[PDB]
Amino acid sequence: LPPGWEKAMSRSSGRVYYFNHITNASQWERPEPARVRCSHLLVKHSQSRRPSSWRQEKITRTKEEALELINGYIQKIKSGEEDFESLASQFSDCSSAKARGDLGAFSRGQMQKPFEDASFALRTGEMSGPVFTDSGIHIILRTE
Ligand SMILES: CN(CCO)c1ccccn1
Ligand SMILES: CN(CCO)c1ccccn1
Repeated sequence: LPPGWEKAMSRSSGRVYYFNHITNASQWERPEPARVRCSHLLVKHSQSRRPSSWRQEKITRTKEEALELINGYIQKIKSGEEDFESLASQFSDCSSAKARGDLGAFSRGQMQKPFEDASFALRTGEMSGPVFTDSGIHIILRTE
């Protein structure tokens, strides 16, 4: 299986699925360059390195509450009810919200390590599950 993937069993359905422990992605179907380009949606919490953003001068939500927000955004993106870029522009606690979450292209050794590892393990067009860094919890979309 591709880098980071394992088989798992659904508890509710009992059907086999696949999980990536580097990107925290999960899917039903059976699934390196110098640079990648990614967008992200960041939800900060009270233990972020800087608990403030353009949305909120004092970020007060707990880590648990931020993960619930991330999970809900992932649900709406996967259902097609909302687009990643729309949710990033509206709700990302990163200044890159103004650019639909786009961070541009980057190499290894620039970003926070868990973010970097998830970005390089995604395939082009693929999106992560919740990725935890010192900034908060991220949804990552690899665009190039
Ligand atoms: C302590 N809890 C709740 C118990 O499962 C957290 C904390 C951070 C993220 C998710 N759950
Ligand atoms: C990639 N960044 C900086 C990262 O915080 C952008 C992009 C567009 C607008 C503002 N910041």
